[PDB]
Amino acid sequence: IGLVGKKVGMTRIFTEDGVSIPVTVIEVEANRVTQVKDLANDGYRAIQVTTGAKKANRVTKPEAGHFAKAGVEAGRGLWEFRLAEGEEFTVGQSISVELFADVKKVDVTGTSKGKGFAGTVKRWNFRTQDATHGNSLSHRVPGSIGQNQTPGKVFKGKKMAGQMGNERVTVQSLDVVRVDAERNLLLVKGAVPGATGSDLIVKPAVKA
Amino acid sequence: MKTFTAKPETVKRDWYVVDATGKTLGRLATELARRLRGKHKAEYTPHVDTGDYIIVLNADKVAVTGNKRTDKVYYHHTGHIGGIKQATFEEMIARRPERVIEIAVKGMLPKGPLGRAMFRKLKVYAGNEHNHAAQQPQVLD
Amino acid sequence: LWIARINAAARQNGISYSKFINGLKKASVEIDRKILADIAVFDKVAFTALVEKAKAA
Amino acid sequence: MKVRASVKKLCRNCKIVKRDGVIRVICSAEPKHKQRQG
Amino acid sequence: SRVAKAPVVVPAGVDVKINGQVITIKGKNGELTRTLNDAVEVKHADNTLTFGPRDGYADGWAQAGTARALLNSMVIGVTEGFTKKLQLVGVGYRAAVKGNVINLSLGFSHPVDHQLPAGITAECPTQTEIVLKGADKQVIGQVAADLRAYRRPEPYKGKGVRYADEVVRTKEAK
RNA sequence: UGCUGAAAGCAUCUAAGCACGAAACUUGCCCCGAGAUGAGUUCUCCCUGACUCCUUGAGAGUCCUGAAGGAACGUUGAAGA
RNA sequence: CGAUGUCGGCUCAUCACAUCCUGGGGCUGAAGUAGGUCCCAAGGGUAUGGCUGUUCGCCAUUUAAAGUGGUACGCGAGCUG
RNA sequence: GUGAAGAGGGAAACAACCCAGACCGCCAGCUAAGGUCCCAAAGUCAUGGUUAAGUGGGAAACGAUGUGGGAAGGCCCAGAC
Ligand SMILES: [Mg+2]
Ligand SMILES: [Mg+2]
Ligand SMILES: [Mg+2]
Ligand SMILES: [Mg+2]
Ligand SMILES: [Mg+2]
Ligand SMILES: [Mg+2]
Ligand SMILES: [Mg+2]
Ligand SMILES: [Mg+2]
Ligand SMILES: [Mg+2]
Ligand SMILES: [Mg+2]
Ligand SMILES: [Mg+2]
Ligand SMILES: [Mg+2]
Ligand SMILES: [Mg+2]
Ligand SMILES: [Mg+2]
Ligand SMILES: [Mg+2]
Ligand SMILES: [Mg+2]
Ligand SMILES: [Mg+2]
Ligand SMILES: [Mg+2]
Ligand SMILES: [Mg+2]
Ligand SMILES: [Mg+2]
Ligand SMILES: [Mg+2]
Ligand SMILES: [Mg+2]
Ligand SMILES: [Mg+2]
Ligand SMILES: [Mg+2]
Ligand SMILES: [Mg+2]
Ligand SMILES: [Mg+2]
Ligand SMILES: [Mg+2]
Ligand SMILES: [Mg+2]
Ligand SMILES: [Mg+2]
Ligand SMILES: [Mg+2]
Ligand SMILES: [Mg+2]
Ligand SMILES: [Mg+2]
Ligand SMILES: [Mg+2]
Ligand SMILES: [Mg+2]
Ligand SMILES: [Mg+2]
Ligand SMILES: [Mg+2]
Ligand SMILES: [Mg+2]
Ligand SMILES: [Mg+2]
Ligand SMILES: [Mg+2]
Ligand SMILES: [Mg+2]
Ligand SMILES: [Mg+2]
Ligand SMILES: [Mg+2]
Ligand SMILES: [Mg+2]
Ligand SMILES: [Mg+2]
Ligand SMILES: [Mg+2]
Ligand SMILES: [Mg+2]
Ligand SMILES: [Mg+2]
Ligand SMILES: [Mg+2]
Ligand SMILES: [Mg+2]
Ligand SMILES: [Mg+2]
Ligand SMILES: [Mg+2]
Ligand SMILES: [Mg+2]
Ligand SMILES: [Mg+2]
Ligand SMILES: [Mg+2]
Ligand SMILES: [Mg+2]
Ligand SMILES: [Mg+2]
Ligand SMILES: [Mg+2]
Ligand SMILES: [Mg+2]
Ligand SMILES: [Mg+2]
Ligand SMILES: [Mg+2]
Ligand SMILES: [Mg+2]
Ligand SMILES: [Mg+2]
Ligand SMILES: [Mg+2]
Ligand SMILES: [Mg+2]
Ligand SMILES: [Mg+2]
Ligand SMILES: [Mg+2]
Ligand SMILES: [Mg+2]
Ligand SMILES: [Mg+2]
Ligand SMILES: [Mg+2]
Ligand SMILES: [Mg+2]
Ligand SMILES: [Mg+2]
Ligand SMILES: [Mg+2]
Ligand SMILES: [Mg+2]
Ligand SMILES: [Mg+2]
Ligand SMILES: [Mg+2]
Ligand SMILES: [Mg+2]
Ligand SMILES: [Mg+2]
Ligand SMILES: [Mg+2]
Ligand SMILES: [Mg+2]
Ligand SMILES: [Mg+2]
Ligand SMILES: [Mg+2]
Ligand SMILES: [Mg+2]
Ligand SMILES: [Mg+2]
Ligand SMILES: [Mg+2]
Ligand SMILES: [Mg+2]
Ligand SMILES: [Mg+2]
Ligand SMILES: [Mg+2]
Ligand SMILES: [Mg+2]
Ligand SMILES: [Mg+2]
Repeated sequence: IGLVGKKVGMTRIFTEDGVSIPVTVIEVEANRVTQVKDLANDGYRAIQVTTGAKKANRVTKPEAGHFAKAGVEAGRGLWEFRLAEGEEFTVGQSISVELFADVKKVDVTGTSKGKGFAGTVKRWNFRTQDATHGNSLSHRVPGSIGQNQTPGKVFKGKKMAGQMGNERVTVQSLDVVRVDAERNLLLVKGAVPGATGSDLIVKPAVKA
Repeated sequence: MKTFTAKPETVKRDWYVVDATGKTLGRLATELARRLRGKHKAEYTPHVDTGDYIIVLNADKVAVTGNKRTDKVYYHHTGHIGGIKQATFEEMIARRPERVIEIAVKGMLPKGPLGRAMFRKLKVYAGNEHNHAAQQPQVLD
Repeated sequence: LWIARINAAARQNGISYSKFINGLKKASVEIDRKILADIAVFDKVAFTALVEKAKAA
Repeated sequence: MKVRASVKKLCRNCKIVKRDGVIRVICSAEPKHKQRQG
Repeated sequence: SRVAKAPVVVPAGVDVKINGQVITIKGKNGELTRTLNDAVEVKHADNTLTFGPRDGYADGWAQAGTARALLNSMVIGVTEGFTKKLQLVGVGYRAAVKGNVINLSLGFSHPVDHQLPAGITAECPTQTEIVLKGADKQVIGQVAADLRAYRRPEPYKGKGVRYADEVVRTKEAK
């Protein structure tokens, strides 16, 4: 199905033979089920979960009630997962990191680090024009953006400067190294999106 | 001496049902567009939507002559750099069977605010059930 | 506009515009589109009699 | 096969067939004589 | 025209039924069903079957003469049951049956386990020969054609899966 | 490329019918996505006092209440012109 | 002609298919390897250098390939000159 | 001949092509070219055929048991193709 978890930086695990494997430490606290959606009401089968612990004055009544229907404590934020026919869950149930004890590889979704207004060189890997040899005010500029009379227009999806990052991106099939049940961790190989403290949706690899 | 024009507020609009099972697409679509526009009515005014609400059910079973089941293509552009999509009459019914009647009628309606207003009148359905039992929509042929 | 109205009101009584007008011309009826269209909207019970009058021819 | 615009019966065993709108020439003896179109 | 004007004989123990245009022929080997074309019209006349072209339709004789020749094969199928004799030519080429799955080894890196749709009885007298039996000419001919298509005759040594009656043209090296 | 099979006693991949068949096509993978005006769905939350005027409207008010929530302001950020 | 900046390079591209590679097929004077030609196929990919203002071309060394074209012989209110 | 110096209707849009020459007004009727299932005024008109290719709705040499008409010419009861 999937679990929500805060990113907690990066480390490495040294395997006894020698290999140091760079790991992302994802803390995965008790993901508790706030709602179960089904074909009768909603037209599709899913579960809504929560995690963390939001202070009571910061949570609003419309959500405070929403948690009181389940009976769970008010976690910081809500996420939904689609069920794969066979599995079935109940409201108020706490899903733990022990689901990933069986799996080998995981898709990790997160929000990428925001680079702000990025130019074409940074954003699209556009090539810098000649740094000298006569060049006039046009070193890192994008160059041409179209043809002439014929279109007489720039085409849609033309790679230009603009907002880079702060976008939801998914890194697929990362190898799970260790699944610590006691501290509630999930060590995956490689790097996943977003900064330390960002929320990650970790789930089993679709590309088996 | 100022000839009659239909005043929207006074327009008494009627509800109808059409079973499109085994009907010819275009010959259905025409008779639909004639009604939706309100041509059949004797108080027809071209600038007012005098036509009737129609419920076309069993849209997926609509018939087409010759080899148009495979050969008829529904092109459209995505508004993108080179994004011309196409779909044959089979492929269209496989995915979106409502679109077939929709597109055929929309081509035969006028083009503009009122033409779009008189398309809203049309209610297409893939299945045989319709949830507009509340209007007592009478049977049409 | 009138012709459309007449063609509409005629087909309610089971005759097309083309045949109706020939029917009226062959019965030497001199009434114009402007009025046939006025009658079509207002007095249908009257209008019907013109369609019968046309049906004779 | 050949896709020429003027297919014809080259040998005796060659045979003309219309498959899916296209005129073809199928042969038992020489597969060289196999040819379509036209 | 000429095929259509030649009644099909129906031997005893062959239950024929005409559900409008949908024909059902049952016998000893197997029950067979055929949804026939609308342009054809078919009837029982005495012992034999009769196939007539419908009035109004353009191509009647062509459609009827087909129905005739189908039901002719359909009656022979349920009575006798058709067979096809395939043989595997070339060294290291093996054919072995286990249930309803033919295990072909045709010089590949993986043994090819061909499935048998419908009532098709597959046998092997020798290890390099497949004799398969059944009711439908259609399914038999297809299965045979698949079993062939895994390794067609190489026109040099004649290597591959072949029909028994099939002649193969080989040529010399140049 | 085939199977059965006429028209055309045969023959033939097809005219009924029936299978395979490619980085193309439609999905599958990732992202945006109800301004999708056809503006969808589920869950939760909150407001359950009166008088006046009328050319009786989905009408203009007088008074008492101001909720859920939001914005504003501040401290700010791996968010950001 | 009361001005539509003309070659080549850079940047940025985009479409066509008459396909250079990669994918699927027929014939072959197709043993295999490797081809030859033809058919379908436009998803993606498709050198770096020496000389010359060059486009092209020749040459050296690579590459699975180093495609042919359209786009004001694409692109100077984007650069060069 | 038309435009130039001529509006109006038709040919999708289209000075010169087809129809036709605007003195002014009318919420009258008959016709031209061209049309009559819907966009859009009028035939889902009548009868008898053709077309299966979406031909109609771009094109040649040449290719072909496509398919309709005809007018002829090779054989039968000694029973040919
Ligand atoms: Mg930032
Ligand atoms: Mg920068
Ligand atoms: Mg980078
Ligand atoms: Mg550079
Ligand atoms: Mg540079
Ligand atoms: Mg300078
Ligand atoms: Mg400058
Ligand atoms: Mg300068
Ligand atoms: Mg500078
Ligand atoms: Mg500048
Ligand atoms: Mg400047
Ligand atoms: Mg992997
Ligand atoms: Mg084909
Ligand atoms: Mg074609
Ligand atoms: Mg045969
Ligand atoms: Mg055969
Ligand atoms: Mg398939
Ligand atoms: Mg690949
Ligand atoms: Mg979203
Ligand atoms: Mg609504
Ligand atoms: Mg809602
Ligand atoms: Mg709801
Ligand atoms: Mg109250
Ligand atoms: Mg009020
Ligand atoms: Mg007050
Ligand atoms: Mg207030
Ligand atoms: Mg207050
Ligand atoms: Mg508040
Ligand atoms: Mg908010
Ligand atoms: Mg502010
Ligand atoms: Mg602030
Ligand atoms: Mg600050
Ligand atoms: Mg700041
Ligand atoms: Mg000038
Ligand atoms: Mg000027
Ligand atoms: Mg210049
Ligand atoms: Mg030059
Ligand atoms: Mg260069
Ligand atoms: Mg580039
Ligand atoms: Mg090609
Ligand atoms: Mg060529
Ligand atoms: Mg080619
Ligand atoms: Mg090639
Ligand atoms: Mg490869
Ligand atoms: Mg391969
Ligand atoms: Mg091949
Ligand atoms: Mg082609
Ligand atoms: Mg390409
Ligand atoms: Mg394309
Ligand atoms: Mg492309
Ligand atoms: Mg694809
Ligand atoms: Mg790419
Ligand atoms: Mg040097
Ligand atoms: Mg150089
Ligand atoms: Mg070289
Ligand atoms: Mg190489
Ligand atoms: Mg080129
Ligand atoms: Mg050009
Ligand atoms: Mg040029
Ligand atoms: Mg060019
Ligand atoms: Mg240029
Ligand atoms: Mg260029
Ligand atoms: Mg420019
Ligand atoms: Mg230039
Ligand atoms: Mg400049
Ligand atoms: Mg100079
Ligand atoms: Mg200089
Ligand atoms: Mg002059
Ligand atoms: Mg004129
Ligand atoms: Mg004109
Ligand atoms: Mg024209
Ligand atoms: Mg027109
Ligand atoms: Mg027009
Ligand atoms: Mg016009
Ligand atoms: Mg011209
Ligand atoms: Mg004329
Ligand atoms: Mg005159
Ligand atoms: Mg005059
Ligand atoms: Mg006058
Ligand atoms: Mg007239
Ligand atoms: Mg007259
Ligand atoms: Mg006409
Ligand atoms: Mg218009
Ligand atoms: Mg018009
Ligand atoms: Mg009309
Ligand atoms: Mg008719
Ligand atoms: Mg055409
Ligand atoms: Mg010819
Ligand atoms: Mg004769």
